[PDB]
Amino acid sequence: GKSKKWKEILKFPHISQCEDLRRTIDRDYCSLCDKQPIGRLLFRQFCETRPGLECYIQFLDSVAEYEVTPDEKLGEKGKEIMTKYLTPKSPVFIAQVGQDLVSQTEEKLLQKPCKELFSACAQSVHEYLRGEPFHEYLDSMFFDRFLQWKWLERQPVTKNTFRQYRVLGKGGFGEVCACQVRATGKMYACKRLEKKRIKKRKGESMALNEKQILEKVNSQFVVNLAYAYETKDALCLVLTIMNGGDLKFHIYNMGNPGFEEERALFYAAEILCGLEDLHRENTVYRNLKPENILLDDYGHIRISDLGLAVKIPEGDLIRGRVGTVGYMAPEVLNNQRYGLSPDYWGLGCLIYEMIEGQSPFRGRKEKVKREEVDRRVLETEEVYSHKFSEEAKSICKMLLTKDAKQRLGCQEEGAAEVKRHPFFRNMNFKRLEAGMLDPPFVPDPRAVYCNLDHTDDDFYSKFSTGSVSIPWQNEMIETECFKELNVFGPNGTLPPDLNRNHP
Ligand SMILES: Cc1[nH]c(/C=C2\C(=O)N=C3CC=C(C(=O)N[C@H](C)c4ccccc4)C=C32)c(C)c1C(=O)NC[C@@H](O)C1CCOCC1
Repeated sequence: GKSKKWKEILKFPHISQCEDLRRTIDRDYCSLCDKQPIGRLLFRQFCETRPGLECYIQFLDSVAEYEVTPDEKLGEKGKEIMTKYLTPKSPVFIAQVGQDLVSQTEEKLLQKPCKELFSACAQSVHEYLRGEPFHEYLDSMFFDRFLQWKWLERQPVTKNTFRQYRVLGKGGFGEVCACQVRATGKMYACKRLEKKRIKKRKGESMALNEKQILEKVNSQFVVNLAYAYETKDALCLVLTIMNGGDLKFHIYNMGNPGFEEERALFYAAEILCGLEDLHRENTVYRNLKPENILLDDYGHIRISDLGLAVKIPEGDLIRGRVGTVGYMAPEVLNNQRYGLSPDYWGLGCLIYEMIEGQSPFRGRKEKVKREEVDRRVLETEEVYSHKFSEEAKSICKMLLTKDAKQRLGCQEEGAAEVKRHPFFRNMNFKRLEAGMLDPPFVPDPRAVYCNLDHTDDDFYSKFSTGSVSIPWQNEMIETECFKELNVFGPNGTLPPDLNRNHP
């Protein structure tokens, strides 16, 4: 699906074009060698040349595999890492973790193993690469190549960059599309926001608020922002495409209604990880309802529709009676100053509704007024059935605690208090965050579930910021544009584009 001549659109600039990039990029090791996908790869590729550095990359890979190994096979995997990397006689031995560190970790294996047994060594290893190897990579052809990729990353994005397809739904301020990048062929989802409608309503602040929240979140379980460009007559937001339908459809149309507890467990775990990633940016979602939880092609879920989401200043609370009837926490209904607590209430609503096949305060076959629904939320205790295990009852009623001060996860411990709950006792969040747990339902690939003012000029300039860095680099990797273009000279020589001699 890559546009003919995509190798020209993504043609590397000559390294002489990136001098202004060199003198402005902050040389942070974590960002340049880990956070940014292409930087991580290029730094890993730099270590692939040195024999002394090669060993340290293989070890970190094996530690990553140890973290997600089943508990019954930790001692097995653990011993393998010792007799390969931590033995002084090995051909590929880690020398920078002092002998006074190898002898320590050799003891944790003399007892029941923990999945973080190698965290001390991995951090020691990183502190070594953080110094001499990193600064040598900065003066290497691979960091010059990184700059070339950054140069491309910053190129202007317009409509020309994309190839609009069918309308994949609509909302309250525009429609959705099936974006495709012509150069890479990766599918996306637009969120068109017609300029006429946003100016008339005076909601420019909410448009940028959403785009900036979507841009700062980098979760596997929340819709991510890849591009933000402006078209004549609209402001677009290019988001993760989700083709598996929403969770409301699967609860009520595919369901009993409702799911088996173990299946609801899986979706709850991923929704909780999404909420945790949002809360890292002290951002409250406030729109948690089954139809906003979408499924992708693999069966995993992401939180969508962040239009009612707000970034809370650390140490401050906010007001806002917003959301959907039936899914508003008590502190929200009372128009009080709250923080992240509404989201753990919503989680309770979602777990309950997934298991029971109806909302905890409104019967599926009940005809009630908005006001009676609200009274129940403030006054009535929800009742449970035999569909809920004792653990499921617990987490639900602790998340559905009316008082936001005693509500689960609303303490200073945050979402960690929720992952520790006996309801997730059989859930390994390390393996879930890594994508190694098979979803309970896989959508079929063929399935189909369904004016001239100048002050406005400044608002487009702050919004239409173009490509988002981490998603863009991931796009290049997924589509194998990186593997194909990231070619150097034969036998570790400089290719023409990285040789300052002849442009
Ligand atoms: C293709 C598709 N897109 C979407 C919507 C989204 C998606 O993917 N990612 C985001 C991110 C963020 C949002 C979001 O904020 N919306 C809010 C309310 C909004 C507010 C105001 C204006 C606009 C929107 C929505 C979406 C969905 C739910 C589906 C689906 O499941 N189709 C089933 C089946 O028909 C496909 C079709 C194609 O091929 C066969 C399988």
